[PDB]
Amino acid sequence: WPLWCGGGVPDKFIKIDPDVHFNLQGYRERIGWYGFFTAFLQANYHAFVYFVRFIPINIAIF
Amino acid sequence: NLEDHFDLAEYMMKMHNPMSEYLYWIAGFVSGLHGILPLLHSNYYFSGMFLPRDNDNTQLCDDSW
Amino acid sequence: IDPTKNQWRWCVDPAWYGGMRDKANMDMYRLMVYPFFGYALLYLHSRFKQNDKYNVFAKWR
Amino acid sequence: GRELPEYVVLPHNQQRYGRDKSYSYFTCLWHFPKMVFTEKWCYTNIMWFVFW
Amino acid sequence: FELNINIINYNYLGIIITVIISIYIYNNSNIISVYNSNLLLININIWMKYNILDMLNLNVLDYKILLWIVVIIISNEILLFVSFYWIYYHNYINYYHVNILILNSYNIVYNNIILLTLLSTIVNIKFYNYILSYYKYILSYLIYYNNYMFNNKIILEYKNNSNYTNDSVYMTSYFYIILLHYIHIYDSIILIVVYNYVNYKNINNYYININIYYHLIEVLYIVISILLYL
Amino acid sequence: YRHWHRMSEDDWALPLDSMPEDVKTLMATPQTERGFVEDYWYNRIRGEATLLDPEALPSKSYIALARDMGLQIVDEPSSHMMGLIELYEYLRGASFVGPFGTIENPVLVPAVGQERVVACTGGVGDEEHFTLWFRCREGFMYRCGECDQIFMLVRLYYEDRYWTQTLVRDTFMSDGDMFDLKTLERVHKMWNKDEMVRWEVGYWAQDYVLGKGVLPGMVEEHTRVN
Amino acid sequence: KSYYDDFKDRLKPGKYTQGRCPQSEGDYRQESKTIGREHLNDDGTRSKRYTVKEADALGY
Amino acid sequence: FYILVNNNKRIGIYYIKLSIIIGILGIVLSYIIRVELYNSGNRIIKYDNVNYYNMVITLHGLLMIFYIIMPGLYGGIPLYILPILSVITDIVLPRINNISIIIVLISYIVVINSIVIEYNIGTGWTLYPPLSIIGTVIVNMILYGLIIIGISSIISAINFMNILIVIDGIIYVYIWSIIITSVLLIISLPILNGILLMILSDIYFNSIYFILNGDVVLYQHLFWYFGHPEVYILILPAFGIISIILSVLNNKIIFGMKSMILAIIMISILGSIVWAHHIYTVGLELDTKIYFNNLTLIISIPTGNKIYNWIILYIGSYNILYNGYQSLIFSIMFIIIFIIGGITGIIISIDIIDIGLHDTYYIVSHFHYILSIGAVISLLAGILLLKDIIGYYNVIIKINKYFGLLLFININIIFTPQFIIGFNVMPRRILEYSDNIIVWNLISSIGSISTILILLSIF
Amino acid sequence: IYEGQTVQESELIPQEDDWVIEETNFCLGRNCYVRFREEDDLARRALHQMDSQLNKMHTRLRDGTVIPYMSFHPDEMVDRPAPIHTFSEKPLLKWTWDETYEEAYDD
Ligand SMILES: CCCCCCCCCCCCCCCCCC(=O)OC[C@H](COP(=O)([O-])OCC(O)COP(=O)([O-])OC[C@@H](COC(=O)CCCCCCCCCCCCCCCCC)OC(=O)CCCCCCCCCCCCCCCCC)OC(=O)CCCCCCCCCCCCCCCCC
Ligand code: HEA
Ligand code: HEA
Ligand SMILES: [O-][O-]
Ligand SMILES: [Cu+2]
Ligand SMILES: [K+]
Ligand SMILES: [Zn+2]
Repeated sequence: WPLWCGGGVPDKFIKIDPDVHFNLQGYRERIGWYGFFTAFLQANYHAFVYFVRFIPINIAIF
Repeated sequence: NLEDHFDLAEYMMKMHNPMSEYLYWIAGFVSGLHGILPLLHSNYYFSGMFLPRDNDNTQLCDDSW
Repeated sequence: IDPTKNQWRWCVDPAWYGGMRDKANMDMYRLMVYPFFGYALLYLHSRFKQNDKYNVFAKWR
Repeated sequence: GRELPEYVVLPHNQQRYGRDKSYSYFTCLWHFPKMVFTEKWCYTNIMWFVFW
Repeated sequence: FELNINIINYNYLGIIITVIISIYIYNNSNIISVYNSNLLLININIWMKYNILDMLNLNVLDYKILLWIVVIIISNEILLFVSFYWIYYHNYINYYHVNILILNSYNIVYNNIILLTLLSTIVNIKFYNYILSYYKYILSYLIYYNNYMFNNKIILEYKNNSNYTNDSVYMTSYFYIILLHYIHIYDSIILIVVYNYVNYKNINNYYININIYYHLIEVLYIVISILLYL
Repeated sequence: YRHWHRMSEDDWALPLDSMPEDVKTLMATPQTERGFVEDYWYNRIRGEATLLDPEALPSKSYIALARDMGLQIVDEPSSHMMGLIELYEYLRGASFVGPFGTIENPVLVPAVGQERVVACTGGVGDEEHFTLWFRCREGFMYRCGECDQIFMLVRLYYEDRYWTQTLVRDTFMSDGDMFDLKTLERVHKMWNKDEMVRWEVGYWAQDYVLGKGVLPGMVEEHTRVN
Repeated sequence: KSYYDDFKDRLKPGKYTQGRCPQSEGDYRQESKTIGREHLNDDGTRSKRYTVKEADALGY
Repeated sequence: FYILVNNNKRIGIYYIKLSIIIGILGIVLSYIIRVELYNSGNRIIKYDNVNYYNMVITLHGLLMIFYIIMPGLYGGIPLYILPILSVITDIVLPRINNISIIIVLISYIVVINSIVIEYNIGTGWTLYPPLSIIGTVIVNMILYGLIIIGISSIISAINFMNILIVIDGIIYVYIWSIIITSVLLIISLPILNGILLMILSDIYFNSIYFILNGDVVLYQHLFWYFGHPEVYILILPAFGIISIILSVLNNKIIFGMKSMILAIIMISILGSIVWAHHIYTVGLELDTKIYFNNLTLIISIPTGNKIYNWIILYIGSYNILYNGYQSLIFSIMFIIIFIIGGITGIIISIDIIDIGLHDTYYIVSHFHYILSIGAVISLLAGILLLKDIIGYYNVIIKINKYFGLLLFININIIFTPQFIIGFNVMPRRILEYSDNIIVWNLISSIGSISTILILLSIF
Repeated sequence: IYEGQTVQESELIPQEDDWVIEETNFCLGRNCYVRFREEDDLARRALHQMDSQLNKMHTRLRDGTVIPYMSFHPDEMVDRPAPIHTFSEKPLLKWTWDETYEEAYDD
C-alpha cells in the first residue's frame, strides 16, 4: 500500500505514468466508442468485486 | 489564476451574462405558478369556471351583479 | 518514491484519479440525462391522465 | 515556460462591450424575450432541450 | 509546508444517487425498482472507494471524523428502535386479553438468543485477530452459516404464524419489530461480505465499525426478546 | 508532530531498487543538481563507504566525517532558518501560546506568504480580552487596539523560494572533494567476498558502476516477473 | 461639495443593454483567439472549455 | 461547474437561492389564503373546490417550515460562515454537503409535481391521522418529500457536529447555536421517521395502528416529540445570528457569553421535554397536563436571559455610528417582535387559557410573529450583514428605511388582528366564517396585499 | 468580567508637560461601491478588488506602529467577496501566559 505500511514504487517498475494517464484532452477520439464502453466497464471493478462477494449469500437465502 | 481567486468571479466582477439572472427569476416565477394554475384547473374541473364571482355561493339580490 | 512526482493527488480530484476510466463513468451517466427526463415526464403524464385531469373542459362541454 | 507579450492589438476595431446602458424597471420585459428569440446561443439550447 | 486539508472540489455521485432515489418514486413498474436498487448499491460503493482513496492524504483526523459519524448513526438506529418500542407499549393496555395466540417463551427465544450470541463470539474473534495482525479463514463462513440459519428460521416462523397484521396492533407491532431487526441483520450481511485482511491494519475504520454494529444488533435483540417473547 | 500520521517504511530507508542505475554519474553530480532520491543514495553510498572502513575513521575529522554522511554542520544562519521552519510546522496543528509581545520583542508570526490572519487575546488573567482578529501583513509593526500588544510578521523567504530543509542544505552546505569510486570498490571487496555480501548497497552500487549484471547473482536479482 | 463630480469622467454612460452587443454583431460565446487568452471568451468571461469541458481537476 | 461544486460557500449560496425560489411559492399560497379570507362567501376558490384550500394551507405550512426557513437559517448562513468562524479551510464533509442541497431540490420538485398531477386535498401540515391515512395519493407524495428532507437534515447535522473535531479557534456563540440545533435534529429526527413510517404503513401496507383499538393520539405524541424541537431548531440559528450582528455593529463584546451558550443548551433540553403542550385538548391526565404546563413555562427563563443580554449589547453604543443600516434595524426589530410572540406563547401555555385558544387564529398570529416576522427578519439581517462577503448586488436593501418601516407596519396589520379573532372566535384551517368576523379578517387581508407590494421595491 | 487592562499610576506620568492624547483619525476614508474600469478584464478587475480591502487597511501612530482593522470574529478577515480558498495558512490565535524556559534566553 502507498500508506504507512508500505511506500512508493521504484521507477524501474512503474507502469501507469501520470503524464500519459492524465491529460485526457481528446481521449474519446483516441479510444473510440468501443474503448469508451470498455473504460466504463473497467471503471466499475470495485462495484464488480463487491457483487461477486455479495450475491452468493443472497442466492442461498432465495 | 487571478480569474479563479473569487468564487463566481464573473458575477462578482460584474461581467456575468444577464441570462443567468433571468433564469433565476423565471424559475421563481414558475414556482409561483404551481399555486395559481392548479387553482384555476381545479375550480373549472369541479364547477366549470376558472374563478368564482364573489358571493356566488350565497343568495344574491335581484339586482346583484 | 520521489515526493514531488505525486502532485496529481491534490491537482486532480479523487473522483477522477482513474483517468479515462473515471471520466468515462461520469460521461456515460451524463448520456442518460434526457432519457431520464422523458421517463420522468411520462410518469407525470400517467398520473395526470389517471386522475381525469385532461377532461377538465370536456367534462363541462 | 511560455513567453507572452505585455499587450496585443486585435484585428478588428469594434467596441462590442462596455458599461450597461441605463435601464428602467420594466426593461427586462422586452430585453429577455429579445434574447430568447434573437440570440443564437439561447434558442439553440432551447430547441435542443425540447427535441431530446 | 502543505495545506492542512486536501480539499475535494467536485463530485458527481451526489446527483446520480439523488436521481436514483427519484426513480423509486417516479416509476410504473416494480421491476424498475429492483434494478434501481442495484444502481444505488453500485454508486454507494463508489463513494466508499472515495473514502478509501482519501487515505492518501495521511490526515490523522480522518479516522476520528468517520468514527464519530458512526456513533451518530448508531444513535439514530437505537432511536428508531425506541420509536417502535414506544408504539408497542402505548397500546399495552389492549394486549394479552384478545383472542389471539401470542408467541411461546421457550423455543424461539432460546434458539435465537443462542444463535445471535454465537454470532457475537465470531465477530469478537475477528476483532481479536485484528488486534493480533492475524486472520482465520473459517470465521467468515461461520457468519454465513449463522445468517443462513437465522433467515431459515425467520421465514418459517412468519409463514406458519396463524395471526396476521390486520388482526391486532399487537400482531402488527410483533411483526414490525421483528422485521426491523431482520433488516438490520441483513445490513450486517451487506457489510460483512467484504471482510478481508488489509495490511494497514488499525487505521482502517471498517474493522471498528463492524464490531460496533454487530454488538448493537445483538443487544437490540435482547431488548426485543424481553418485550415480546419473555 | 501530533498532526502527522504514522511513519512509512520509506521514512526509515528506501528500497535498493530505487537506487539510480548510473552510479558513476550520481557520485559526480553536484548537490544542488541532485533530486530527493538521488540525494538519498548519494549520502547512503558515500556515508556507508566511510563508516564501513574502520581503520580510517579515527583519523577522520568531524568536519570530514559529517560531510561523508551528508550531515550539515550547524551555524547561526542555518539554525535560525531550520528553527523557524520547525516552528511553522508545529503551529500547523498546535496552539499558539507565548509571552506578551512588546516593541522590544514582538510576537513572531511566521508565514510563507505576505499575510497571515492573527488574533489577539490580550494578556493573562483579567488582562485577557475577546479575540480581536487582524490580517498581519509584512512590513508593519502591528499594535492591538485594545491591549497594545505588538505583533510582527516573519517571512520564510529566500531568493524567490520559501524556507525548506532542502533549501537550507543547498544554500549552506558545500560539496567537498569529489567522491572516489576506488573507495567504493575497496570497501566493496572488504565486506563482500565468496558469496557473502555484508554491504548489499555497495554490491548493487559496484554492479552498476560495472554496467549492471556483472557481479555474481546480480542478473538473477534484477530479473523480475511483473 | 459634490464628490460625484470629481470622478464623473471615469464613468462614461453605457451604450448596450446589459453591456453586450447582439451576438450577431459580435459573438461573445466563442473563445478568444488572442495569444495568452485561450482560457477566456471574447467578452472576457472564462470559457466553458477551461472550466467545464477540460477542467484540470478532472485530469485535463 | 454548477451542480458538481463542493465548495461550502457556494453551497451556502445555493441554499439561500433555493429558499427564495421555493419562498415565492410559499408567499403565493399565503396570498391565496388571505384573499379568500377577505370576506364571507367564495372569492377565489369554489365551494366545490374547498379541498384546494385545505391543500393550500397544508403546503404553505410544510414548504415555509421545511423548504424555506430551515434551508435558509440552518443550511444557508451556516454553510457559508461556520467554517470561517471555525478558522478551518472548508467543511469537514465536502461530498455530503453537495448531496444535501441536491436532495432538498429533488424533494421540492416531488412536492410541486404532486400538486399538478395528483388530486388536491389537504390534512394540515401536522398530518393528523386518521384523516391523513384516508386521503389520496398526494398524501403519499408529501410523505416521501418529508422523509427525503429528513435525510438531508440529518446528514447536514452530522456535518456540523464534525466541526468540534477540527475547530482551530474558539467556539463562538453562533457556532454553539448550530451545534445544539444539530444535536436536536439527531435526537428528534429518528423519532419522526418512525411515526412517518407508521403513517405510510397504514396508507400503503394495510396496517391498523390508526383505526379503532389503535390510539390515534399516539401519532400526536411522536409527531410533536419532533414538532416542538423543530420550532427551536428553526429559532436557535436565528438567535445565533442576532448575537453576532448586535456585537459587531455596536462594537461591543458579547455580555454573558457563557450564559448565552448555557441558555441555548437549556432551551434545547427543555424543548425536548415539553411537546405535549400541543395536545392539551385531547384529554390527557391531570398530572401530565400539570407537568407539561409547568415545564413549558420554565422555557421562558433561559429565553428571557438571552433577550436581556441582547438589550445591553445595544445600550451604550456610540452615537456617531449611523444606526439606520437595515441589518441593525432588523436585529433590533427581532427583539421587539420576539417578545410579543413569546409572551403570547406563555399565555397559550396555560392549558385553561389554551382550551379557548386552541385551533384559533391566536395560535396562528403567535407562531407567525416568531417565524413569519422574527425568523424571516433574522435571516434577512444575517444575509445583509454578510453582503460584502457574499457579494450580491442589484438590490436596494442595505440602506432602505422605507422598506423596514413598511414591512414592520404591514406585517403587524396582518397578524395583530389575528390575535383579536382568537377571542371572537374564528377557528383555524377554515375558509368560510361568520359575517361578524369580516372586519378583522378584512384588515389582515389588506395587510397581506400591501406586504407583497413592498417586496417588489427592493429590486 | 473584562474591564480593560490594569494601569499603574507610574504609567500615567508624562515625560513632558505638553503631552496630550494623539488626535489621529481612525476613519479609514470615504468609500462606496468598488468601481471597476471598463478597460480592465476579469483578471485585472480581480486585482482591483483585492486592492480595495478594508481589512488590509490600518492607522499608523506617532511611533510608527499601526493599529489594524480588527474584528471580533474571523468572518471579516477573508477577502470580500469570499474567495474559493480562504485560510490556506492556518490563522493563529495567540494566547498569552507567564511561563518561560531558559533555552529562549542568552546571557
Ligand atoms: C422572496 C423574494 C424576494 C427576496 C428579496 C430579498 C433578497 C435579498 C438578497 C438575497 C441575495 C442572496 C444571495 C445571492 C447570491 C448571488 C450569486 C450569483 O449571482 O451567482 C451567480 C449565478 C450564475 O452566474 P454565472 O456564474 O455567470 O453562471 C454562468 C452559468 O453557470 C453558465 O452560463 P450559461 O449561459 O451556459 O448557462 C446555462 C443556461 C443556458 O440557458 C439558456 O440557454 C437559456 C435560454 C433562454 C430560456 C429562458 C426561459 C424560457 C422559458 C419559456 C417558458 C414558456 C412558457 C409557455 C407557456 C404557454 C402557455 C400557453 O441554463 C441552462 O442551461 C439551465 C437553466 C436551468 C435554471 C432555470 C430554470 C427555469 C425554470 C424552469 C421550470 C421548469 C418547470 C417544468 C415543469 C414540468 C411539468 C411537467 O447567478 C445566477 O444564477 C443568477 C442569480 C440572480 C439573482 C441573484 C440575487 C440578486 C439579489 C436578489 C434579487 C431578488 C430575487 C427574488 C427572487 C426571484 C423572483 C422571481
Ligand atoms: C420558532 C417558532 C416558535 C417559537 C420560539 C415558539 C415558542 C413558544 N411556543 Fe410555540 N408554536 C409554534 C412556534 C413557536 N413557538 C408553532 C409554529 C405552533 C403551532 C403548531 C401547530 O399547532 O400547528 C406553536 C404552538 C404553540 C402552542 C399551542 C397552542 C395551541 O395549540 O392551542 C403553545 C402552547 O403551549 C406554544 C407555546 C410556546 C411557548 C410557551 C414558547 C416559548 O419559547 C416562548 C418563550 C419566550 C418568551 C416567554 C418571551 C421572551 C422571554 C422573556 C421576555 C422573559 C420574561 C417572560 C416571562 C417571565 C414569561 N406554542
Ligand atoms: C416560517 C413559516 C411561515 C412563513 C414565512 C409564513 C408566512 C405567512 N403566512 Fe403562514 N403559516 C405557516 C408558516 C409560515 N407562514 C404555518 C406553519 C401555518 C399553519 C399551516 C396549517 O394550518 O396547516 C401557516 C398558516 C397560515 C395561515 C392560516 C391558513 C389556515 O390554516 O387557515 C395564514 C393566513 O391567514 C398564513 C398567512 C401567512 C402570510 C400572510 C405570510 C407572510 O407572507 C407574511 C408576509 C411576509 C413575507 C411575504 C416575507 C416572507 C419571505 C420569506 C419567507 C423568504 C425569506 C428568504 C430569505 C430571507 C432568503 N399562514
Ligand atoms: O411549538 O411551541
Ligand atoms: Cu410546541
Ligand atoms: K371567504
Ligand atoms: Zn489585544
